Amino acid sequence: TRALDATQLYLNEIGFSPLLTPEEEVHFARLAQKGDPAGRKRMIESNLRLVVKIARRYVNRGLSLLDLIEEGNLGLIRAVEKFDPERGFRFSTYATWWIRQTIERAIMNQTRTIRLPIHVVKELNVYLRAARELTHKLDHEPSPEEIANLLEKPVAEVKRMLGLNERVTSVDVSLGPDSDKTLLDTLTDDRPTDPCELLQDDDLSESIDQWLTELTDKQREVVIRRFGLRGHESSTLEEVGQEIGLTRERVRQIQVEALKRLREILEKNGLSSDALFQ
Amino acid sequence: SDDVNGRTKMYKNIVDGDHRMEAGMPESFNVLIKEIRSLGIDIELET
Amino acid sequence: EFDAIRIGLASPEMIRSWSFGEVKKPETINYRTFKPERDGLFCAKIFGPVKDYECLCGKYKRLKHRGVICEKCGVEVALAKVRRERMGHIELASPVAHIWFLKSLPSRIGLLLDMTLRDIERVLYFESYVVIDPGMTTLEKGQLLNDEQYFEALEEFGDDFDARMGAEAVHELLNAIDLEHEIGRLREEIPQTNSETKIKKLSKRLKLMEAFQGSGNKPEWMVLTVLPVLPPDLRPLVPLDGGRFATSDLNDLYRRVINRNNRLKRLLDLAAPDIIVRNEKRMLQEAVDALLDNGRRGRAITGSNKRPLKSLADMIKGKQGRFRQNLLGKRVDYSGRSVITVGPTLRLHQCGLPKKMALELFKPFIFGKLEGRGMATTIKAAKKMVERELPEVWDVLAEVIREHPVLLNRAPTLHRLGIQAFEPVLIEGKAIQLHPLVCAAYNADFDGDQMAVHVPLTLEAQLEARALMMSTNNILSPANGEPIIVPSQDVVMGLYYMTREAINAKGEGMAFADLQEVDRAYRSGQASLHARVKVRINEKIKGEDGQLTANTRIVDTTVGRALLFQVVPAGLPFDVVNQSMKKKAISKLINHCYRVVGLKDTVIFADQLMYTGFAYSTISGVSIGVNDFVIPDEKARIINAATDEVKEIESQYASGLVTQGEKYNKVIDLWSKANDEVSKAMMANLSKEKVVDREGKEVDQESFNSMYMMADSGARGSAAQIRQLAGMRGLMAKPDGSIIETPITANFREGLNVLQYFISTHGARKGLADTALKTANSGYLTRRLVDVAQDLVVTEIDCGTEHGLLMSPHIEGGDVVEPLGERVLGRVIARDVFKPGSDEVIVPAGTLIDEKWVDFLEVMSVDEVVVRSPITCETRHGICAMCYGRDLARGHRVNIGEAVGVIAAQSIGEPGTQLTAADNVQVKNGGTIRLHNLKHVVRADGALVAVSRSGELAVADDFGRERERYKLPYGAVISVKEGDKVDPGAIVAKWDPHTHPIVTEVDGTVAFVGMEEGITVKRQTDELTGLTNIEVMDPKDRPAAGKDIRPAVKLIDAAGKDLLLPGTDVPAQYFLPANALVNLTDGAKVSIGDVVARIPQTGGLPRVADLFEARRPKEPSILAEISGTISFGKETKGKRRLVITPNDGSDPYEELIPKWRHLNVFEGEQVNRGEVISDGPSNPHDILRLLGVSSLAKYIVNEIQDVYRLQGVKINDKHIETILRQMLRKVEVSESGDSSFIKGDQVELTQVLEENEQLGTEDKFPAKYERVLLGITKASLSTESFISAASFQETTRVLTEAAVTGKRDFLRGLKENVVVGRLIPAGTGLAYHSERKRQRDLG
Ligand SMILES: [Mg+2]
Ligand SMILES: [Zn+2]
Ligand SMILES: [Zn+2]
Repeated sequence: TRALDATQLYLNEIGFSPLLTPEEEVHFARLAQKGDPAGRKRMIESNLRLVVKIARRYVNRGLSLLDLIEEGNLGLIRAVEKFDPERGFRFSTYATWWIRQTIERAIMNQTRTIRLPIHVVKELNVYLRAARELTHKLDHEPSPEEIANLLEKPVAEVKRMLGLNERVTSVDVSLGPDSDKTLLDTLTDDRPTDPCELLQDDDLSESIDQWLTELTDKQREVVIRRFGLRGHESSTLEEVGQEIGLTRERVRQIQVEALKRLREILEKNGLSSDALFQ
Repeated sequence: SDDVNGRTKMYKNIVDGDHRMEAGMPESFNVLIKEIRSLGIDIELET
Repeated sequence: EFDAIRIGLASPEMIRSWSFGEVKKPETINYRTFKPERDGLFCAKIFGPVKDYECLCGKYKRLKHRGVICEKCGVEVALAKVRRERMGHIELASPVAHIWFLKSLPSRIGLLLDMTLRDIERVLYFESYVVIDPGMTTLEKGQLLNDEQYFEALEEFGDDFDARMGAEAVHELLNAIDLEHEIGRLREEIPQTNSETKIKKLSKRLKLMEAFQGSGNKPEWMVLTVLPVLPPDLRPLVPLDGGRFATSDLNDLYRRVINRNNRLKRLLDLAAPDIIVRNEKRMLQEAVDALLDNGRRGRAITGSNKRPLKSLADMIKGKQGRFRQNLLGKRVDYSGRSVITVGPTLRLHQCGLPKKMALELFKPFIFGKLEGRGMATTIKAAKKMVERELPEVWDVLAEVIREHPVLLNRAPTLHRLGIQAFEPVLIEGKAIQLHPLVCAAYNADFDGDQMAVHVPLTLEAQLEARALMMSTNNILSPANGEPIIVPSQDVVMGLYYMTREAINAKGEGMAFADLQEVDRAYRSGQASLHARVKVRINEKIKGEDGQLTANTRIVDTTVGRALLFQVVPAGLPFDVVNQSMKKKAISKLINHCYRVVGLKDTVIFADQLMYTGFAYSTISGVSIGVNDFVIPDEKARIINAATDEVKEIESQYASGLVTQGEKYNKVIDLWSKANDEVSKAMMANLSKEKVVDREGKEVDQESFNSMYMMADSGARGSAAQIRQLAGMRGLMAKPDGSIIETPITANFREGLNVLQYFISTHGARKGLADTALKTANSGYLTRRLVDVAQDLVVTEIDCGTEHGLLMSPHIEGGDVVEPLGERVLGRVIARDVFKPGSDEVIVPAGTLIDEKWVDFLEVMSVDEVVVRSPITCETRHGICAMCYGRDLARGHRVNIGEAVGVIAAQSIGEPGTQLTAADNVQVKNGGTIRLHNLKHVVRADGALVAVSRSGELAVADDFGRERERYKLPYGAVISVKEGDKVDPGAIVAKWDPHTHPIVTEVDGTVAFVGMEEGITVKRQTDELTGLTNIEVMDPKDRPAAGKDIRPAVKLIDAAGKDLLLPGTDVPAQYFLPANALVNLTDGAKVSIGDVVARIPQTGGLPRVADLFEARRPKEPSILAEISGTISFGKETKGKRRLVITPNDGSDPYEELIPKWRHLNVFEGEQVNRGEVISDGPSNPHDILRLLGVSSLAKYIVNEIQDVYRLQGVKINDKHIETILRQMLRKVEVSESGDSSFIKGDQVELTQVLEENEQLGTEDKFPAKYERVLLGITKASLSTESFISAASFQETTRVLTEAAVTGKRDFLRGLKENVVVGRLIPAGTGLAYHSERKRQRDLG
């Protein structure tokens, strides 16, 4: 029975690598520029001992140990493909900027559950660093209006920027010493979920269309044209009057007459609109 | 309890006056089907 | 509808059919706007729209088009419920291995690939290589490779060497498995190896390799490439107060895989080296491993926290503790709880209900009545009428409360009587007005208890709640025949004072015309409540069916007894009310009234008896005071006398002539003996605490004290609680296990001291610690019996066989405990019972026994009858209605469809919370001597010595079997002869309990052969020639030469010829055991019956739960394997060898007996298979194998019920034997031909195959079976269903076995339809499942 691990197996695989001297990397980088299959394999495998120390520097972050080392390897493959041997730059110094660039991109795009754009995530990096120094400088809690005066920013701008970091927490994790019920059984819906509320909207819809068919004949088609209660589309006064009535004031005179008639029906029926709207 | 269409259709039967007692389907078992099929194990109804 | 829920493998071609889109982007919602994005975990194109009938961009939002796809955004308009049905899929670039088939206890991949457990993870982690399809090479697919082994083998062979590593190697081995040809290699190498360890691993491989062929599941489907995702509504994203969201932990696991799956496709499109590819493939394996389960080896930690994330498989385990949501507590509507309140003005079928609760429970019923009447037009206007509290809403409310049985239940439900239906009555207040008599069934007192309510909506539920759940129907307890609706302490107090006898009273000696004159003379103030008068009544007897005769009898009873007869109906005589009407005397009257009259006249009689019990209890102002606790004047004489006797023991201990262990037992019994004298002097003074006079000087009668009436009537308390108030409390024992020597002389009236009260806190605090723990142990016992007895619903009316065990009353001790009228009450007769005469039959057909046939058996002297029990039935998957008894809530027989398996498990677990020398024998009742199964030799002097230990000396009465029955040990002296006259108090047997005698065969001389002077025998004497015998040596203290030597005293004649015993060829020679002494020397004539040598020699819940588990005890009892002569083998091997030499056929093997425990077996004695050899408890497994199947049911009933008998609870035997049927269901096999050698198959599967092979091609294919005993926890694991097995067992253990097998399981049973949600076949649901099965491929 041998030890089974993930981070331990990768550390032993990179240990069996040859040393990279300065007199040999100049020839390997020269052959990789022309294009060869053996040039990309020997150059990428010799620099595997460098990304392990750079990815381990960003400890206690959103990404794990294997997530930082694997993401840093993509920057090394792109560095050896865009290196300029004629410029005289060091092969190890040119790949350091590409290894550090790919690490910072994965933190601002894979740590939070909501992906933020790049042009707005850089503004929150300087706000967290400014709040860290001001935390120990004042020996108090970091106030939202205190950072606005130090950084010369309005109060309405700092309130939205500092409030963008929601720091969402889990739901299945229950609070308290005893885990008797999680947060899934304490939430409710915003729409109508009760059987009584779903029946009032259905019974009222079947009565509104029924009251219009029994109210009148000529006045029923005018209210249905203004408001699409029978499935028709809503139209304006000028659009509805252009095909019926041939006027803009004839369609409004019948509307007020039919409105006063339906007002008396709901009063004698028992709807009690004076008590509902109050 | 544990229904969507059964509770709404039963409330109309009480107001109408006749208890039809629709069958419906419990919501405690419909969630278990979606959680089992997402684990790589198949489940179906032969009927 | 649907049926036959099956489980199979998720094929990669089938997963694509369930999904509707491919999830590629990990982001879900935009930062600025709160809208999902395409190809996300919450996308609208893949799963569905967010709102009702609206797309994402808002182009199509009308309610006309039901199904349409927008041209701007590819989303189909639908409702909000479609988002819970549609799922997605993630197409991985590289395959990943499933973890459910790797880290489980049975390695489904290890035995299929012929690899080890640690080898599966060694290849998947890219550590070691493996070659596939080697062909004609030195290595094969079973061998492994390494870093240096793979490089050397490539340059050696070069060709025909295909090696892979990772998830592709296991997928390549599972593809070309060739299960059609691989089964031939297992069926040919199975009988070749005779090793038990090699045939066990090969039998498990054939059991699983054949499941993939019949079910159609390919072994390559265990590994997966594309995996489905959960619907987004099960992991919702709901905002909170302040713009903060709430993300589920299951979404984090899905986002981690997509972040690594996209990197794998990008890295493989640039010709990356093989070193960096293995690093990404190992991360994808851990990502999928952490998505299914979590906490075992991965233990992924989330951000800003330390608890591990709950995955999909962890969500099922975390769902109410590895259970389903249907099996746990479910929130239901139309309910409500409040404080209960007693109401004496309510009927037995109705209860009380507040007005404010009835408006909220019956809210949907008011809206339907207002619209049909015409007061409310729409449903919105009716809502404002019930919330305004108008004067017309109360008149329409009472219209639906008249006939609407509502349900009532308490928090703890331990029996079926906990949920009863009542008729609600609109009362004013905020409490539930409950009936006083029904409180005995709920077992609830009025101290702040809450009872929930339930309102059935469907009229189908209102009919089954009135005919079954009504309080008038369940008047009899389901445990025994005693009614559960009995007058309580308050009702029995008013009835006991009404029926009382007095010497002198006002109005004594007069006469009355009828019962109408007694009530008028009493209420007028001229007659006492209890006075000796004479009245003439017109009573009617219902002895004839359909005829009610009328008779006039002039009886002389009290005044109160004549008033109680008015409540009694005209179906009972006047003798039933002539007693004192105690609690136990009135529980038998209701049981007799319901049996001879009916149910309609019994409910009205139970209500009028409660009305006359409360009215007469208020007239007699009984009250307890300081003068009622009559302290006996002779109590100080016993305490002062015992105080002088204990000082004498302490005066002796100061010198030292008595040890500490002797004085402790000699003083703890003095206070126990003195406690009886105090209680005897108190009961003699409390009962005669009345002095009256009637034309005389002095006359004594029963006392009218308030404390005596509350103790003799059995209302509250017993005789053990009155001793703590009048006399001393006794010896308060410490909770450590020892009893405290210093007693408490003071009582509750005189006041306790400071040190005397501190001792009382020890037993009082230990009693409360066991009360809270009694609810967890009794609740756990009833939770295991219902899980094994859940599929035992009655389905057949009668089998047609005659197989039952004998029923005999308890003849133990001096008198009988339970007569035959109670054990055969309500049971059918198996065979035709015969008269004890020459040849006469009583029951010509053997029908059921009602209350009339019980007294009929008392006329004759019948004592042994056979009944059909459910433990010896013949049906398949059920229990016949004729084989079951009739002890139910009703008086008739059982019904077809009643779940008798659940009502039998609740009757045992309900009273669980109430649970925790002989040298000469004599007789009590004079009678004849009836011997059975015993053989002895009569001596010429008059004695009788029996050499058998199975002799039972039973006393017979003048008409048959008496109430006395004893057992005769081996080597006992019985001076009385068999078949003699009666003798009261005489001695019939005498033996030594310590010294074990050795029986002799015949008379003559004796010659000791095989005795070693120094190793085997050592002549030792005592002081002044105290003991001069032939003492043998010990087995361990012997030398090396006499280690295996064993002496044997041969019995021969005095003339010199060898003597032998008849029956056997070898003579009966007595052996010489260790620490034995020969009374007679060698060469002397010894008579028969003389001792050859001298060989000297917890209750409650832990006892009942241990017998149902059938666990092997620490010290079992070793029984004989077959009858025959017993002898000793070789004792030099460290253990004793016991061999049996029968007369018909001997056995080559011999059982080994250990030397740790004693052995009461004697050499040369005819042993049998019935009695035991070693002392101590007997294991239940040895009774079923050696004694029989009918004897095991008798031993369990006589042992489990004995624990309940010490407390006083009455449980019928039909419920104990019902659980025994399920434990004896599975049987073993000892002959091959159809299955393996050792397999546990049910008796229903073996009977359908044994009777089928008799009519076919080959009749010898059938094999025999043997019954085996299983515990209540082991028999519950044989459930064919997976939804009923995943409740108590592990979820990942049942689903994994059901997947690789592909067993299509049906919904038959009771526990299956609860999780699914269909009707239950038990009860009224039997007609639904019968019509469903009839119209299914049958016509
Ligand atoms: Mg209580
Ligand atoms: Zn759209
Ligand atoms: Zn049967």
